[PDB]
Amino acid sequence: GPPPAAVEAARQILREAQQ
Amino acid sequence: GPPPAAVEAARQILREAQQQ
Amino acid sequence: PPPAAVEAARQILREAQQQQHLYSDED
Amino acid sequence: PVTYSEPAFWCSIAYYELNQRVGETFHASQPSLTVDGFTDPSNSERFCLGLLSNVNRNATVEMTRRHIGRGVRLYYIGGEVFAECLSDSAIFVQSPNCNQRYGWHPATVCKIPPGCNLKIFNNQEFAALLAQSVNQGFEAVYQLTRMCTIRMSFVKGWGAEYRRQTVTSTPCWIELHLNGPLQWLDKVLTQMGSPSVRCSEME
Amino acid sequence: TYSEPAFWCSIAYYELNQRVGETFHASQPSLTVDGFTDPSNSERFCLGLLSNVNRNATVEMTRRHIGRGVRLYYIGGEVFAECLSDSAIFVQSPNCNQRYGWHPATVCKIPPGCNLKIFNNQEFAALLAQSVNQGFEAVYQLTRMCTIRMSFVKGWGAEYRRQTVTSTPCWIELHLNGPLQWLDKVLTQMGSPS
Amino acid sequence: VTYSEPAFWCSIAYYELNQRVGETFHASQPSLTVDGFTDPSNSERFCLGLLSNVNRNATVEMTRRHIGRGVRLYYIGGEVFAECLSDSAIFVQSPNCNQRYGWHPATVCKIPPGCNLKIFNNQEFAALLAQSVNQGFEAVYQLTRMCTIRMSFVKGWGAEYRRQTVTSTPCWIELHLNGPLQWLDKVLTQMGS
Repeated sequence: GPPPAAVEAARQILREAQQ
Repeated sequence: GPPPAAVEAARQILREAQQQ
Repeated sequence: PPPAAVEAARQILREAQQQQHLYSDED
Repeated sequence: PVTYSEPAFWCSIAYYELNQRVGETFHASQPSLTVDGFTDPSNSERFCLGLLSNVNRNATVEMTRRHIGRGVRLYYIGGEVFAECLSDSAIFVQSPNCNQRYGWHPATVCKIPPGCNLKIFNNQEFAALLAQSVNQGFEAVYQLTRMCTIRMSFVKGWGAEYRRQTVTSTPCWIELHLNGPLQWLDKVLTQMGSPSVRCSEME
Repeated sequence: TYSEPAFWCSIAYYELNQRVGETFHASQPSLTVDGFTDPSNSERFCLGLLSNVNRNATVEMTRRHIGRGVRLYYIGGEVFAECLSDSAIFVQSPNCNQRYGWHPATVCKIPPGCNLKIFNNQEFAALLAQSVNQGFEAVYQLTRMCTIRMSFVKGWGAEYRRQTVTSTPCWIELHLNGPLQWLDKVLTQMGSPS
Repeated sequence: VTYSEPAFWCSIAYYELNQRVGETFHASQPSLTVDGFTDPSNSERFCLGLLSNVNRNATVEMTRRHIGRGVRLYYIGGEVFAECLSDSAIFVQSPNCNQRYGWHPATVCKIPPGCNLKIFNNQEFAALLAQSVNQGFEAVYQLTRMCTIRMSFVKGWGAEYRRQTVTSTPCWIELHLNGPLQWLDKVLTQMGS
């Protein structure tokens, strides 16, 4: 599957872009 | 033209150059 | 050789030696 | 852990004539800037293309450069980037982020007529695509580099039914890099591993 | 809005048709462009450190002869070039050419130890004011007056086998920022293409 | 003529094939990495993955995907080192390194993943500079070549490879060592001829 660290990094960026 | 502001801008530059 | 060039190179040699013996160099 | 710091410049802009880079790269610090066809070398909010030299330049490029005039205003507000055509001639924008947004072919070139404006980039949409691309693998994330670049031609269109079929056939064009998005991409791409097949040193 | 240019000129170096190295920006009235190697003097543009993996034997030989090079200096509204090199330099300055009644493309030799006034700001400003009355194109073409090109060692034009500056092995292109900003103040007021 | 200490210990220019790509990077800290990623704003990282070149070919595109963690370059105690952090090798042409070990000056040395190499020693350059003074203007003038180091990612070049010159490699960098260059200027300006 995908690398969980990359998923988490992308998740934090999506949060930052929402803020 | 030329537009009045272009003539004015060039006039000020010529004065600045002459003082220099 | 031109003496000003020998003197420049002499000071550079000194500086290069100092670089190999900084006070913080433990090894 | 790698350190990250906020970009001092939200974008960089490189100018080209045909296939040739012309002039130094411009770096924008304030939220709004103009790229125009005039000649001030010293305004940090104006990238003035008229002073840039190209001893090799042909007649079509010279003629086209006289029409840039007031050019394009580029501005970054609330996570979005806009381009407003101040020139009396249209500008033509290839924004992969717009093309994704509207379901257009990735190479689509969108005209901005004089007086009009286009949202050329939305940060949230980019971040959403970045997260979706992780699940598709290294190559899908690596390809997002292209999303962080927008190319714009002054005066002349290219693509589709235009005679010019590639940006390097247009006489006067700019390439914008969006630094915020590039840094976000770096944070993800550095966690995506390597390509699946290795690369020989000899081939 | 305008602010005084922090740098009076910028200089780009070329070998034949290829840009070589970064653009140099000058902030003090005098600078030298030389063939030596200091990367870190704000008043010397040292061409001898610049690399070009594509350079040919003619360029390598020319670079050996740049030497002390050219001193370029800006005093009292005028710009001067002095040949410090033991080989000549060759200057194409349309502002200088117009002053002497020469063809705009004239390339003037400056032999070792000689100098030439390559620009006069008052002549440019007078031409700019005259050009406004002649229309947009006349003002736009004045961008060419703000660029001066110079070759080391090898001439070009007229009698020479080399007919363009891009055929010379080592040359520089100077932009004069003060004249460019003056030109902007007028060009931006001349009126839009419609 | 007066001198001031270089603000940057090196500058680095990237190339694809025979063409410069992107702006020159200037290193302001002792260690930096040149890598295949995309941060524009770290003064210790020259990220080549963000640099554009429309119409680059498939071989350059492929090589760029394998730069990865790239090379760590660092300067300490008068010496410069290169460490291959990439999962692909890097190939270094440093005349200072080649002379120290007795190899031909144009030798290209492979640094495999995880390995390092001392690519420059300032003292050996200073000794060679002082020796060259006694040999004449030309001997000193040629030492500019010692102050530049070329390195390719992924693809070898030179006598051992089909690729003959560095300009046939898809991704390479050229380092200028500013301290040595200024030292050379202090001597060369006094040599005459």
